[PDB]
Amino acid sequence: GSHMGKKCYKLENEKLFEEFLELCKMQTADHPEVVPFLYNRQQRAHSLFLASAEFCNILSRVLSRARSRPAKLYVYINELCTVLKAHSAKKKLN
Repeated sequence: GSHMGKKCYKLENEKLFEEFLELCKMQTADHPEVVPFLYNRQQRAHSLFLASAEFCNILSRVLSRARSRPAKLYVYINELCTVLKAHSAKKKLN
């Protein structure tokens, strides 16, 4: 369209996602599937949302938390996944 309504953070969110994703590849050796699951979630999420402030909010939250709590990374991974489950563009249920 023209504007979502607030500032957009597409590049930031993309990056933040990668920042978190790469991070996951570093701490989720037990769950290398988590990145694909993350990627999937994000990829299948709403591009508007991925470019929206909310994802920035969510992302900035989890990344910052994840670096402090790489044990809670799954919390954050699961969060973002839930987030992406929540704000998917063309979902189904999953």
